[PDB]
Amino acid sequence: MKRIGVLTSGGDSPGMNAAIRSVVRKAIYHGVEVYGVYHGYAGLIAGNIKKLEVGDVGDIIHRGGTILYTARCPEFKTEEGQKKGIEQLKKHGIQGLVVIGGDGSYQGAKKLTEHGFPCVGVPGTIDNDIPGTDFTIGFDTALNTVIDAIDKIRDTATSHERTYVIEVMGRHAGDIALWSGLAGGAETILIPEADYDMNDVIARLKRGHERGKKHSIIIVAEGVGSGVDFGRQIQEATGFETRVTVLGHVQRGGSPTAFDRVLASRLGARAVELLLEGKGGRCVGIQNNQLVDHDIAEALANKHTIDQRMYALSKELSI
Amino acid sequence: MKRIGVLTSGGDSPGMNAAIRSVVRKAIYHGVEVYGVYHGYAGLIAGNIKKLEVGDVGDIIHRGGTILYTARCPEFKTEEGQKKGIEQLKKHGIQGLVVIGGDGSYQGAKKLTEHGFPCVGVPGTIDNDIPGTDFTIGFDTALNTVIDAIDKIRDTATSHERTYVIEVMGRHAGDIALWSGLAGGAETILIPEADYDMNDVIARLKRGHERGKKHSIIIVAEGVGSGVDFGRQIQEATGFETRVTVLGHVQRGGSPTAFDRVLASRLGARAVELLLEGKGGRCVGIQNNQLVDHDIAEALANKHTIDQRMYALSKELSI
Amino acid sequence: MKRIGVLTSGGDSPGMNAAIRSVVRKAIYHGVEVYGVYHGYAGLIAGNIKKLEVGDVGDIIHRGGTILYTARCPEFKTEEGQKKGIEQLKKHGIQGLVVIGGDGSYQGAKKLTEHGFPCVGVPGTIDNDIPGTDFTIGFDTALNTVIDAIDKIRDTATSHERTYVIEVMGRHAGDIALWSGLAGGAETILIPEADYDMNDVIARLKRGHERGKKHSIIIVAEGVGSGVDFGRQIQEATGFETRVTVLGHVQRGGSPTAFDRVLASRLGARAVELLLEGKGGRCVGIQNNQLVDHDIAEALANKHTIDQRMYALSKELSI
Amino acid sequence: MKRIGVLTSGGDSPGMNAAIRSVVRKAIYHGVEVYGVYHGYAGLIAGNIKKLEVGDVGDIIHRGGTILYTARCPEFKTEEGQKKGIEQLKKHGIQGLVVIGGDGSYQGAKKLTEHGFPCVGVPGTIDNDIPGTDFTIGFDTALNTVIDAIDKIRDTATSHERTYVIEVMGRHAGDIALWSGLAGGAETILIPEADYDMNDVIARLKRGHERGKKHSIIIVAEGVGSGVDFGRQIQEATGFETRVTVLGHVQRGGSPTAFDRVLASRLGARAVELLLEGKGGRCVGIQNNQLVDHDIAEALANKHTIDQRMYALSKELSI
Ligand SMILES: Nc1ncnc2c1ncn2[C@@H]1O[C@H](COP(=O)(O)OP(=O)(O)O)[C@@H](O)[C@H]1O
Ligand SMILES: Nc1ncnc2c1ncn2[C@@H]1O[C@H](COP(=O)(O)OP(=O)(O)O)[C@@H](O)[C@H]1O
Ligand SMILES: Nc1ncnc2c1ncn2[C@@H]1O[C@H](COP(=O)(O)OP(=O)(O)O)[C@@H](O)[C@H]1O
Ligand SMILES: Nc1ncnc2c1ncn2[C@@H]1O[C@H](COP(=O)(O)OP(=O)(O)O)[C@@H](O)[C@H]1O
Ligand SMILES: Nc1ncnc2c1ncn2[C@@H]1O[C@H](COP(=O)(O)OP(=O)(O)O)[C@@H](O)[C@H]1O
Ligand SMILES: Nc1ncnc2c1ncn2[C@@H]1O[C@H](COP(=O)(O)OP(=O)(O)O)[C@@H](O)[C@H]1O
Ligand SMILES: Nc1ncnc2c1ncn2[C@@H]1O[C@H](COP(=O)(O)OP(=O)(O)O)[C@@H](O)[C@H]1O
Ligand SMILES: Nc1ncnc2c1ncn2[C@@H]1O[C@H](COP(=O)(O)OP(=O)(O)O)[C@@H](O)[C@H]1O
Ligand SMILES: O=P(O)(O)OC[C@H]1O[C@](O)(CO)[C@@H](O)[C@@H]1O
Ligand SMILES: O=P(O)(O)OC[C@H]1O[C@](O)(CO)[C@@H](O)[C@@H]1O
Ligand SMILES: O=P(O)(O)OC[C@H]1O[C@](O)(CO)[C@@H](O)[C@@H]1O
Ligand SMILES: O=P(O)(O)OC[C@H]1O[C@](O)(CO)[C@@H](O)[C@@H]1O
Ligand SMILES: [Mg+2]
Ligand SMILES: [Mg+2]
Ligand SMILES: [Mg+2]
Ligand SMILES: [Mg+2]
Ligand SMILES: [Mg+2]
Ligand SMILES: [Mg+2]
Ligand SMILES: [Mg+2]
Ligand SMILES: [Mg+2]
Repeated sequence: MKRIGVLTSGGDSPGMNAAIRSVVRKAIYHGVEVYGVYHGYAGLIAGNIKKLEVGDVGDIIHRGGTILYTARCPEFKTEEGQKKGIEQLKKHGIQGLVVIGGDGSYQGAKKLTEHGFPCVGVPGTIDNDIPGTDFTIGFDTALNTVIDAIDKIRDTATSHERTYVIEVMGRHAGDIALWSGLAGGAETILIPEADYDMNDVIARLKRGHERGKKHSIIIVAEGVGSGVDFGRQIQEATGFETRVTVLGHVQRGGSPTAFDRVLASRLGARAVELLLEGKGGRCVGIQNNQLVDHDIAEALANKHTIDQRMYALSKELSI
Repeated sequence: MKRIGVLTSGGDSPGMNAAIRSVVRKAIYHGVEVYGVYHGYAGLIAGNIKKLEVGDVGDIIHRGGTILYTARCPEFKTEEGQKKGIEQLKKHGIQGLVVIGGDGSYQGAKKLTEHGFPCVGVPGTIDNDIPGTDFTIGFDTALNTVIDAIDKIRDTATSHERTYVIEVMGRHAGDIALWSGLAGGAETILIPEADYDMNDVIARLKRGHERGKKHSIIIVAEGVGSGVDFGRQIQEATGFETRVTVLGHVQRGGSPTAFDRVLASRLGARAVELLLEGKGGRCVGIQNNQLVDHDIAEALANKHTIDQRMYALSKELSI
Repeated sequence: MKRIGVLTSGGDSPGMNAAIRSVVRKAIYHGVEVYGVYHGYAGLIAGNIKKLEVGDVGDIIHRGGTILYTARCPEFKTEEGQKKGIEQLKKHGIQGLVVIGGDGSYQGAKKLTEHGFPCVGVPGTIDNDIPGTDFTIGFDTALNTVIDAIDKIRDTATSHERTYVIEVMGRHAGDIALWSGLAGGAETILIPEADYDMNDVIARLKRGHERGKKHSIIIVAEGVGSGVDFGRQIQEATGFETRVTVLGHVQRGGSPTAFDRVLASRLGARAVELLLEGKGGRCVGIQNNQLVDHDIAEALANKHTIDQRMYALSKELSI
Repeated sequence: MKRIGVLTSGGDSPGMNAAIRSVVRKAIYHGVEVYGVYHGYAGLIAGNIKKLEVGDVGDIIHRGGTILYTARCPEFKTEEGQKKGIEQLKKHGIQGLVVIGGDGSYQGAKKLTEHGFPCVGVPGTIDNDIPGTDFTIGFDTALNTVIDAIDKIRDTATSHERTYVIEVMGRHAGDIALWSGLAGGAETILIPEADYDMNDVIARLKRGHERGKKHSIIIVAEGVGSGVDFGRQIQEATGFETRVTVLGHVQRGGSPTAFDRVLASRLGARAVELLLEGKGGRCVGIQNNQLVDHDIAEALANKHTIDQRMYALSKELSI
């Protein structure tokens, strides 16, 4: 092909720009021209497309968010929608599409190949809940953002000998909470994928307190419930002075981490290598520390799980 | 004197340890011995006092929180309380007291001099709401913590073209929100000390949006009300996709900033110079960029204000 | 006036962009139009001038360096040079000039007023060696960059029980080294403005070692000499395993600190208030915690000094 | 077994403490008791051994360096040395040994099993040059330290349109330089494991300059030669204003990254699981994203390589 497109959809993640940057550079090295779609699917339909030159991606490697923006397009679910967007691609002479984003987003990449547009999905979410990849672009970054918070909370919490319930993102996945909790020396990690017993959780807290622990840190994936309900519950049952912190969206921004920058680079490139080689309908990732690619349709069938053994470890080191 | 005490009271702040460290080193340089009171006023009464050696304060300069801990002692308000604590000092042969903390805390330093115990207050709060000082120990740190958050929020907010209401600490003071808002390129700063008109606030937001601004950042000092109420209000009136972030206690911890480290050092030292020179009942600070000291009783009479001109500036650069 | 110019000269500093941003916003609020000079004096002559619109300064507040670039123009020392540049201003209809930069730079602002061009200097250097100001834009940032280094060096140095000689910037001023050394718990601070005796320096190191200190940290302002010579000297005399680190230019970049962001904002604004009020030939600053302005010619006469008492403190807390 | 030892040898790395912490907690969970050896091999001989209690490892997770210290013991190469140390273990009733460190260090773990002391090596180096593992504890941290530097250098370098030669650690491995260079948008990466042609390197720089690039960033692994020689060489051949930065030991310290914290946790635990299960003479690691363990003797036979394809990528995205 001679012309490809690139867009960002779903929630933004740190590292989207390094991704955009490798697609752009990878394609040009190869003499292919790159077009940017602004506002994701929404601007695909609206024809918000501009050519990206070698230098338009200069000085974005270290930046958070996405320079192409992102938007929610519920009109792309529609036949008409996929038609209108498909028209826009042709009007511009764009033959392939690199889509960096979530699972919601991969679904649209799929619908596009089915109508003849070769697309490759690049996993961009802070959640790490994308099949076909061990790691998603932006997860490392979010992790470091969270332990940055925990580190701070531990200082205040030691000072006043208090218990903190910290609510982290990851709507349906416990990755953030699990790796965070571990890296942060947390005393409890409540994730979606594991059963917890509130009485055992309490027993364990009490026992650590008695054994002379100054603070207590509890990580709750938003996926489980609210930081406020667990705070309430725990304070009632232990009589310990409790506080709740909802990190929120700070999790979503920042200058991506080295890993995130390398990961995004490598995957965004790889995505281009596939469009050129005529592959299409695939999604890229990293598995067992190697670059892999799947069929979107089949990677989507698959389910997201965590290392249950890591969760155990959590429980053993928290003594 | 030959023996002094040092304690931390009120909410902990980044830089308390560098403070503790200068009191300890300053006193020993001078051949005076230093005693630590653990758990603030509460442990004063309980006699939780240990001698601090030159090296006990080694490797704390860069740390957040307070190695002496802090506690709320509502029994120190009481005559008996001040008696019991006064007894504990004598039992240990402690003649002077450096108290690092809030205004609540300065009140107790006052009650102590009145019963004959020379005390000097060291302003330790992230709030910056202590009379006699331009700057309180830990404020610089909190500031940097907050703009760290704003920086991140701006990335996500630009990405999705959204409006963010960010709630910062400072119970009755607008310092955090004001300096933050300014350093952060915020579009609105709602502080306690200034009147705001919600209709004007709205008008100004709308006008920036129209003039092509991608995101919108609103800083609300907890002192004004809730980030959630302003979010609600603003979304209703503009129809802009809004999100709210409550930074909370991350504001309170972390490795203190260079300024905070210098400030704490200089003030903690100065406090010792006063106890030795027999001054007592005073509080230290920095005014017009010089070390000053006041009478606690008179500095407390005084009121905390902000630079209203800085607030204006806020409004002019936000166009 | 209706049209002003703005430029950055000398070595770049973190906070130049927040400066540029307040000049730009301050001027427009006032209905004045702002022109940017690229490449400092050099591009003034070459006529590298572009109009700056309200949004061209959007999203630069948190960034390091200067979006207008900077260059060394030894042709501006020349009559012809100042003529050619003066011509360029007129050709564009620019009546005033905000110059953000060093002392070298202030000299040119001076030469410009003398030929009739109202100019105001904004102190932008990481060195803090500019008369008329307590603090220069970028100094807070450099400070935090350095203690960030020290913090790291302390970890490795404790680990292996070693002595580190750390060379910091500040060509003729000891500010960086002094505040750094203090905030960093350094054992020695060699600055230009103070006499040191290498034998005493040695004695003091030895004595701390014996008293059980694991590491040893020595800060040397480049202004004094080389980190390598002091390393050599010290190792020879103590037999302690020594290492040298030259921080270099990392000191010069980064996302400016809250203070730096506020300071730059306030000063860049103030500079505009002066051009409008017809003042000219002045330089802005912060003194005794208040915005002040001087005559460039007289502020330049003045000399840069440090708080000698802060240096003493250094020596007392280092026991 | 009922009693194990743990020590840190070689150059310290961020994450050693999280390692120490999992060995300590993992062993106690299991009812085994843990002994700490201070000063690595050197203190093994000298009998510098103290029992580690559950709480002695509290509040070290987020810290750099090693709380057990490290030292170079050239007397441990010696039969006598291994005898004396072996004696010390027995004198204390220590049956197993977890050794966290470099390859030099793994060699001693080997010599110890051969004389009957079960030992497991934990890869702790910032270099990433340890066989049996994809990743070594502390590498992620060093990486982030370096791109932190690059980010800063890019600001100053863009400002003045200059070329920077940045020298990074990794004595014989190009990992730091390679991942750094990539994550940092570097224009050249000179590593040991790849051939470079200085004329091509020059050609490529010139070509980027002409194509309008403001700065230029060159990463040189110390393993290749000196930042100063490449600076010299490059400046001579391009006439571009060049600067050199030697990051040095800042690479070695800091609060470990989330990955480093998880990695160290998981590996330090695993090491204990092996001593209990009677395995011995093994080394742990992570391969293809899974915990693996090897025979020290055989993992040492193996050689350290990099992803040559990642190096290519480097070259393609740098256009
Ligand atoms: N064509 C161009 N016009 C203006 N600036 C450019 C151009 N190409 C590159 N730059 C800038 O030069 C610097 C180095 O460029 P480049 O190597 O391509 O960027 P990066 O390392 O971010 O990919 C960056 O600030 C970049 O944005
Ligand atoms: N079945 C679908 N067909 C086409 N596009 C879809 C489909 N599902 C989602 N998308 C597209 O992807 C955009 C991003 O999807 P969304 O679910 O909101 O992302 P996320 O799951 O990451 O939140 C959608 O709004 C829409 O345009
Ligand atoms: N008496 C001591 N025993 C153990 N460690 C000590 C002792 N004195 C100092 N240290 C350690 O040596 C290092 C340097 O000491 P010092 O200069 O006094 O600390 P700081 O710079 O934090 O004030 C730090 O890790 C400190 O904690
Ligand atoms: N009037 C008082 N007399 C004695 N001690 C007091 C008085 N007011 C406050 N304090 C002491 O200082 C502690 C810290 O006071 P507090 O108000 O809670 O701090 P803050 O105002 O910073 O929250 C109190 O709990 C108490 O022991
Ligand atoms: N006219 C414009 N065109 C494009 N982007 C703009 C424009 N004006 C503002 N923006 C962007 O909108 C966001 C908020 O704008 P603004 O408040 O003016 O910036 P800042 O807070 O940095 O001064 C930033 O990303 C800014 O760069
Ligand atoms: N006497 C002078 N007359 C005019 N311009 C001058 C004079 N001295 C310096 N400058 C201008 O300012 C630029 C910045 O000066 P320079 O000394 O290099 O900055 P710094 O002192 O901060 O390094 C100079 O190269 C030159 O154009
Ligand atoms: N026995 C103890 N004595 C004193 N402080 C302790 C003790 N046990 C734990 N702590 C402190 O309590 C806090 C929480 O403890 P812990 O969960 O064991 O630490 P971490 O999360 O670092 O492993 C930390 O500051 C820790 O150092
Ligand atoms: N052949 C060996 N036998 C025993 N111990 C050894 C051997 N080689 C190295 N060591 C031990 O490990 C310590 C750490 O080794 P060293 O090579 O200096 O670490 P690194 O290679 O990581 O620098 C040595 O000083 C020594 O006690
Ligand atoms: O950004 P929104 O629409 O508020 O949604 C928040 C969600 O986005 C994420 O931050 C990123 O996918 C999730 O963890 C979180 O539940
Ligand atoms: O720490 P607590 O008891 O929750 O109180 C929170 C208060 O403490 C501070 O963080 C520090 O004084 C205030 O800004 C805030 O209102
Ligand atoms: O940037 P150059 O030309 O190498 O000069 C380095 C000088 O610039 C500064 O970093 C900033 O003025 C000084 O501390 C240092 O001596
Ligand atoms: O710490 P030393 O003895 O100066 O040795 C420096 C070496 O240690 C490391 O920093 C860590 O192994 C290497 O990259 C570097 O060559
Ligand atoms: Mg969705
Ligand atoms: Mg814990
Ligand atoms: Mg109170
Ligand atoms: Mg703004
Ligand atoms: Mg000069
Ligand atoms: Mg020290
Ligand atoms: Mg060796
Ligand atoms: Mg580049």
